[PDB]
Amino acid sequence: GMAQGALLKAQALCSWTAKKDNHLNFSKHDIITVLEQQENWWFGEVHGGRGWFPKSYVKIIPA
Amino acid sequence: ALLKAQALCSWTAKKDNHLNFSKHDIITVLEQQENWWFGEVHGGRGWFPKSYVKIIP
Amino acid sequence: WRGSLSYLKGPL
Ligand SMILES: [Cl-]
Repeated sequence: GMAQGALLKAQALCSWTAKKDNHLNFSKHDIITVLEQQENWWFGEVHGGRGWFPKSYVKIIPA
Repeated sequence: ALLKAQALCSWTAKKDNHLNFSKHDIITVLEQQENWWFGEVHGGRGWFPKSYVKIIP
Repeated sequence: WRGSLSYLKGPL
C-alpha cells in the first residue's frame, strides 16, 4: 500500500495486548510507526516490537 | 484472600514469568512479596511491581 | 498455582 519512503504515525484508539506471532501489541494512546498497509491490517513498530494489527484500532496522526 | 487491584499504568514483562498488563486492567492478586506481587489477568499469570497497581476495596 | 514454574521462579 505505502509508497517507498512514506512516513506515517498512528495513535492507538484502544488496547490490543494478546500475544500472538506476527501481531503488534500496544495500549490505548500508544503512538505506532506505520511501516506497511495491506487492506484491513497494517504493519507497525512500537515499544521495541514489530507486527501486524487491525487498522481500525488506530488513527493517523497529521505530519 | 483474593485481592483485586487496578493497574494505574501499563507494564511490560521484563522476564518470562512477569505479568503483562495495560492501564485500568483489573488484576487478581495471589501473593504479595514485599515490592513484587504475583497475580493473574486475562488468563495469564506472573510477577509485577506493586507500585503499578492500586487495591480495589 | 503455588506449583507453577512462573510462581516458583520468583520475580528476580
Ligand atoms: Cl490482542
